[PDB]
Formats: sequence, C-alpha cells, structure tokens
Amino acid sequence: AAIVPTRELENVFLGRCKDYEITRYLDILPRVRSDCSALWKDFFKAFSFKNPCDLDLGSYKDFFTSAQQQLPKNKVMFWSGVYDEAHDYANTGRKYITLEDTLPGYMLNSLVWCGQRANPGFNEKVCPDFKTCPVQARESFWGMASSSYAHSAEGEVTYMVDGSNPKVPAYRPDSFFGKYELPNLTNKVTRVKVIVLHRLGEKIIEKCGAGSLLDLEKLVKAKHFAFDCVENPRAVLFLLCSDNPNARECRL
Amino acid sequence: AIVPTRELENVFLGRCKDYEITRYLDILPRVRSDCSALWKDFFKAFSFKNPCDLDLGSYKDFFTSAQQQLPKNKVMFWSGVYDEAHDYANTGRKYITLEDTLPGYMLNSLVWCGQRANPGFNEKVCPDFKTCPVQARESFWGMASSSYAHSAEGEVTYMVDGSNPKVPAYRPDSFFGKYELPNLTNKVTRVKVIVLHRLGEKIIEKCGAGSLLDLEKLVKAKHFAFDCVENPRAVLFLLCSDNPNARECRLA
Ligand SMILES: Nc1c2nc(Br)n3c2nc[n+]1[C@@H]1O[C@H](COP(=O)(O)OP(=O)(O)OC[C@H]2O[C@@H]3[C@H](O)[C@@H]2O)[C@@H](O)[C@H]1O
Ligand SMILES: Nc1ncnc2c1nc(Br)n2[C@@H]1O[C@H](COP(=O)(O)OP(=O)(O)OC[C@H]2OC[C@H](O)[C@@H]2O)[C@@H](O)[C@H]1O
Repeated sequence: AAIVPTRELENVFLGRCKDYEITRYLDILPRVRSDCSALWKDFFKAFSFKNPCDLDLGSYKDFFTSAQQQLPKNKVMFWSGVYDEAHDYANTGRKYITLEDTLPGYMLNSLVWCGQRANPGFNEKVCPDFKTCPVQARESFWGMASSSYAHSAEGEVTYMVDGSNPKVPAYRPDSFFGKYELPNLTNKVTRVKVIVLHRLGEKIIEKCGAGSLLDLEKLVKAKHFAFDCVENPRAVLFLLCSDNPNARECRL
Repeated sequence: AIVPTRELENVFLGRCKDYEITRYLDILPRVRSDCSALWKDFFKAFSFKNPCDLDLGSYKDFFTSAQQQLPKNKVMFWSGVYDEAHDYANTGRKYITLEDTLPGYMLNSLVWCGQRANPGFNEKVCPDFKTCPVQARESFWGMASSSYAHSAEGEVTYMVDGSNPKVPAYRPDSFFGKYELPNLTNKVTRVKVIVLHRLGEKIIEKCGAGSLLDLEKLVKAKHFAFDCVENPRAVLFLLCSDNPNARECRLA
C-alpha cells in the first residue's frame, strides 16, 4: 500500500559488491575492472537529486558500462514469468548464467530506491508506485540492465517461458525479453533455444510451433538465429517434480 | 599452503550488512548486535594468537552474540552431501541450514587464521588443516554446529550419504556425531533421517541396519521420536534433474 525503500542503500550495495568481488562466481564470471566505490558513484549519479520519476534509459548507462562483465559463450539465459524455475535450473551459474548472477543483477536484485531533489538526494521513506512514472523512468534501471546483458550474450542463448498462463503468452514484445533482450541480441548469437515450462497440474496453454511461440520462432529466424523449442525437458521436469512429487506428470 | 580470504574484514562486514538488511527476512530473525560489534567478537577469538592456538571456546562470544532463534521443525543437518542437502533445503524455504544462518552465511568457505604479530591475523598463509590439533581445527565450525544444534526446536532433519563405502551414514566423530547430536535439547522432539543413495552407485547404508541402527538407538535413548527414509521422491527428483538418464530416474 505505500512502497518503502531499502534501508542503507549504499551500505547494502557496497556490501554485495565487495562480497561478490572477492567471493562470488569466481570460476564462472569475470571480475570487473572498477572498484566498488567507483561503481557506487556511477549508480548513484543516475537518480540522486532528481524527482523519483526523473529518469530515462540513458540514466544508468555509465553504471552498466562499468559493471558489464564479459559473459561465457553458450551460457546466457533469459526468462519470462518463471523466476523461481529458471533460477533453480540455472543453478547459480553452474549450468546457466542469469542476469541475477551478474554483478549488477546481484547487487540490486530486489532492492527498492528512488531519487528526491532535497538532501540526501534519495528518499528514505517512500517511493512512488512506478506506474505513476513514465515508462522510460520505471524501466530505466532493469530495462537497461537487460539490454546491456543481452548485448553481451554470445553463441547459444536460452529462454525459459511460462506456457501455462492463460492471461500472459509465453512470448511477448511487451515483456523485458521482448523490449530489451531479443532485439539487442547481436550477430555473436547463433541460436535461441526456448524451454517452455508447463506448470504441473495445469492446463497447457502455449505449445511449441504455435501461437506466440510461432511469433517468436519467426522473430528469431528473422534475426538470422537458429531456433529450437522444448516443452518440459527431463532435467526441468524433474525439478518441478521435486516440489510436487505427486503431480500426475511425475509418475514413476 | 592454503590461501586466506583477502580483505577478510570487509568481506565479513559486507556479508553481515547484506544479510541483516536483505536475507532470510521472513525466515530467520535479525540479531541485535550490529555488524561491527560482531566483527569485534569474531576477531577477538583468533587474533594475536598462534594460528593453532584455538579451542572449542575461542569463538563462544561470537556465537552467543550471533545466534538466532530457529523456526520450529525446519532445522536440517547434513553430512557428506552439501550440494543435495543445500539444493533440497532450497535457501531456507524448505529447511534451514547452518549456511543460511547469520554466522554460517558470513563465514561459508572463508579462510582466515591468527598470528601473534601485528596486525594479528595472517593475510599471506594459513596452516594446512592437518598440522593443527582437532580441537583447534574444529574450533570454528564445531562451535557453530553446537550453537545451531542447541537452537533447533521441534523436528530436525539429518541428511546423509548412504553410498560412501568408507564413511558410515552416522559417525560418533562427524560434526553431527560430536557437535550437533549431543547439543540437541529438550526443544527437540524428533530426528528425521534422510538417506541419500547416489544415482548409479552401490547402496551402502540402509535404514534399520549398521550405523543407522546405532543412530536410532542413540536418538530414542535421548527421548526423541525417530524416522528414516531412503531417497524419498522429492529428493530423487532432485538427483535425476542432474542426471536424467539414470536407471532410477525412470518414468512412465
Ligand atoms: N556448517 C558446516 C560446514 N561448513 C563448512 Br565450509 N564445512 C562444514 N562442515 C560441517 N558443517 C556442519 O556440520 C555438519 C556436517 O559435518 P560432518 O562432520 O558430517 O562433515 P562432512 O559433511 O563430512 O564435511 C563438511 C566439510 O565442509 C566444511 C568442513 O571444513 C568440512 O571439511 C552439518 O550439519 C553442518 O551444520
Ligand atoms: N526474486 C526476485 N527478484 C526480482 N524479481 C522477481 C523475483 N521473483 C519474481 Br516472481 N520476480 C519478478 O517477476 C516479474 C515478472 O516479469 P516477467 O514477465 O517474469 O519477465 P520479463 O518481463 O521478460 O523480465 C525478465 C527479463 O529481464 C530481466 C532478466 O534478464 C529476464 O530475462 C519481474 O518484474 C520480476 O521482478
């Protein structure tokens, strides 16, 4: 009902950066060139000392240029509407990289903050519902983070979707994938591998080769990428079956 | 040779702060000591001592101060099976592990030791864990285990490797046998054993036989209820996700 910013933004941000730098993803992802306090300054100039709605997609540009890590070939995952499953399956960078394993992704994941014109330059009480803010403002941070990450992808990329939502198609132009990732994929990308997630016990809404997925197949091949698509592949199925052993789809 | 974690203080501080503000919020409670005080407690336990001058009480003030009350029926202990038990407990949402609690999360996989000379810790090198006496070598994780075991309430779970020919499911000298089981209080009402049979390996340890029967008697003598299961479905699926063609991952 009121939307409360994260406490001690700097401290938390600097805390994760430092943790990350020294101890996270060591063999999986490169360290980045800039120190944590340099990263803080690029992050903070993007919103401090302006209205909370006073942002666009240029705003965090310098932050993302500094934070961008080269990303391992064939490992990049995108996801829509399946945060829990896509992450369980990407298994913390072992099998796939998500945006949330990346430095910027990790530092800001789940955090809430916004600017205010008066000192200390950010609000510590309340943030607006970002439905009140123009889209470029609401989406300045994660939108650009998605774009920067997709622009760094190389080789085969993977896309996990929900193909069980009757209200939300598997693929949409209007998702973060559809707005910021698919169209920023460069000619170092060779293939989009789609994994459709049919939630256990639920009506199958979207199918490979049909509907929004066919719309995507087309978008993909039109970008010159190879394309494939699987519906609950054994590896993913088992993972769903772990949280719902009895589900008919998991029968021994 | 073994390399200490760099910037141990900032790494500790950074994790402590990230934890306090953002981690396990609806799952585990905050401690009242602030980060810096906890650092003071942690540092005093091993600083300005021989790297091997450590006993089961060196870190007592750290833990007292860092110990969190642990939610009923969620406590898991583990042996021989870090990845599976951790994947299974699923970041404190199915069960809690020590690694989810403040102290285990701040220190997981870090490497530090004291020296008598200024600045009181060693940044270059720490002794191989085997030159050092058991009580000093187990001085940090051993007391973490006792403290955490001491805090468990209701039904506790113990996940074990049933396929190690060299290492019993239960051993009077594991961390479980030495630090956890004996620190279980009257707050505890049951010990639930989960025996993990690795996919495509000889089944070695069985429920009601061998070390598991030894455990069963020790547990009952302590007036706790006892069950034990081998590869329950939820866990089996978890293993099959990682190796789906396994004979045992067979489906309809
Ligand atoms: N929390 C930890 C822990 N954290 C780390 Br980084 N280690 C740990 N070992 C035990 N425990 C606690 O003690 C119990 C398991 O101890 P066990 O005697 O069965 O030991 P094994 O499982 O065979 O090996 C664990 C290895 O990882 C390291 C150790 O250096 C060690 O080399 C758990 O319930 C847990 O709460
Ligand atoms: N732990 C968590 N931490 C943070 N957020 C969590 C969360 N858990 C959930 Br559950 N969400 C939210 O689920 C909402 C629905 O968005 P969506 O339809 O699933 O996917 P897209 O629009 O395609 O954006 C995704 C693409 O851009 C980023 C990444 O590269 C990915 O590929 C999101 O707004 C999340 O905030």
